[PDB]
Amino acid sequence: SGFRKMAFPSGKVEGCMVQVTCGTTTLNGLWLDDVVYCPRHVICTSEDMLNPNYEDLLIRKSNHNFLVQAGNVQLRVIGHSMQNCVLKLKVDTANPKTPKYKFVRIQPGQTFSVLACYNGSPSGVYQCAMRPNFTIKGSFLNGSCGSVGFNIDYDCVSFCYMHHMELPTGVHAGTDLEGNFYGPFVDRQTAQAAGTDTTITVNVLAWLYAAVINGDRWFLNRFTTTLNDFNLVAMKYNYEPLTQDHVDILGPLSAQTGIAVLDMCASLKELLQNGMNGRTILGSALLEDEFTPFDVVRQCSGVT
Amino acid sequence: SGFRKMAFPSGKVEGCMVQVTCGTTTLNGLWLDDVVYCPRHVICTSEDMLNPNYEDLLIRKSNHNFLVQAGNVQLRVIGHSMQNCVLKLKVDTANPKTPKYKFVRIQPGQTFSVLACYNGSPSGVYQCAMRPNFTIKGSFLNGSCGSVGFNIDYDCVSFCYMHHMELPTGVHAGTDLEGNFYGPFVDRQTAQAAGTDTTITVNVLAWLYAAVINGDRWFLNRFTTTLNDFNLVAMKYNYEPLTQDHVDILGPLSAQTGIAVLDMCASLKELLQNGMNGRTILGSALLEDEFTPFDVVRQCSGVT
Repeated sequence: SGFRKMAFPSGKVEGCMVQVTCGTTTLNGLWLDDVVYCPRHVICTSEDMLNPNYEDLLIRKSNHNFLVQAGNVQLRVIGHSMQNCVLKLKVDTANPKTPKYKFVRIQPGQTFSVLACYNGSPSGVYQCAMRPNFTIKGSFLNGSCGSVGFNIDYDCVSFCYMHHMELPTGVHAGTDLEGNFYGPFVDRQTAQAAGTDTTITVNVLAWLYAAVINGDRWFLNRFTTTLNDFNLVAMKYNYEPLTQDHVDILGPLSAQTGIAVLDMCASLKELLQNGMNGRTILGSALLEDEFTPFDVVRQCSGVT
Repeated sequence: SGFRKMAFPSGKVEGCMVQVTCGTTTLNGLWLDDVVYCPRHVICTSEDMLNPNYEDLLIRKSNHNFLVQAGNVQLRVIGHSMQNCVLKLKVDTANPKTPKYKFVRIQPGQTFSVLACYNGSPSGVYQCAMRPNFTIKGSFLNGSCGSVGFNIDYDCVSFCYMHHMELPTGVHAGTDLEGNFYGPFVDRQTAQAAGTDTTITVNVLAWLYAAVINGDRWFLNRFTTTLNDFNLVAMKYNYEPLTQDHVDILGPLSAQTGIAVLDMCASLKELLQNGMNGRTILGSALLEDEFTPFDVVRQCSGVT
């Protein structure tokens, strides 16, 4: 029993973190096989970030300008290239701690763990979600760029995020491991505003199923709804429209608890319309949306 | 910017997790040097847990009855002993992945990370706190016993908790690594009820300082209070009495933000008396108490 915001064990990713310095800028790199991946803005000064021409700035850099250090040991850079917004630094040594891995580009609504690092050293791990506006709400200070987001399936790490910037509103933006930003964000210090931070409806429903499994059931009611009626309420409250695909994804949780998906939607509709009246669900006073249906099944069954 | 519930990187602890089986019971063990630590209730059946005589049950066990497996490799047990509620299984091989470590017994109010495991395999990591009633609010299913709680200071892991049981109310109880339970709990399936789950006042204040540092300041007001006046309100709301020691511990956060501790107490007093009026602080709709002042400084400064 119990339900917590859980991150994946970070060991496999800790073994991949290195420090990358170019000139006066130091950030984190990810060392997989004989390649180190890092944000291309490691080649920028704070001044360059205002309007950087990355191809032009990169012409002034040679392999020996990229200082890569794994713990106390220096890595030899034998090649460098820019792929979208990431630099790939080829080193002469394969990381002996390279886990089985994949690079995946996640969809909004999906969760992942972040290993926040500074100077190539891990500081902490936390679980977050790709928001529908393509930002993440992380905890990143100066020096955290290059920290990565990932999911694990038994022994394979799927890297999905690399941290690049903080918007003036305190939210975070980054790329996948191919260097493509999530959403419309760019690696330039400009007016970049985030869109509506809508609530991930399917994740809130999954978390309500987790609450029922773990004993919190006060919000269950005598009502039902339809997908279209629920979506009229979802629109009003800036929740993502629920689709038949979301209903199908919630099938296993519905089967386990015996609560039909649309009945849980009616519970959620009442919670949106009436609030929680000073009560809590799984220790929260708001509707939590950063647990996917897969996260709920995984945590409730103890997948290793 | 940003403030998240962050756990320590779990790699150093992942390298210590093993599976321990005795008869039909399988749980987790912690392998440090040539000793494996695990809950003594690994020697019990579900029936034995009702009224176990551990010394008597242990007489029927020999070294070869304790099956210890680290990944796919079996460990040879050359001795066993019971220390309070933990068993220490001496093995013939020192764990090559033994980090620098200490065993510490934490005080209520202190936080730690838990690496939840099943069959000696890590499933997830999350941050929690020793509650004032000596329970923890974790996420533990059957098979999670022997999962540990820890803190890290640079390269030294301080182990503080080992999971042993779940009370009928869904909260968790366990021991330090010397086998002494936190609080009055016992390793017997009996009516064990938890006391009042009071709120850790000093941690709520530290989290309000984190909120100010990270931009959330709507709750700051024109008022001040005294330790005695604040404590009249703390008593009414089941909050721990604030002491001069707590005020002194908050000194660095007070110096950083320029907000006197007693002024923050007056903000907290207003929040307790009037609620949050549908507003949030650091993405929470309730007053968070599982970040210590040290956690706030650590996260806000990026300690690795």
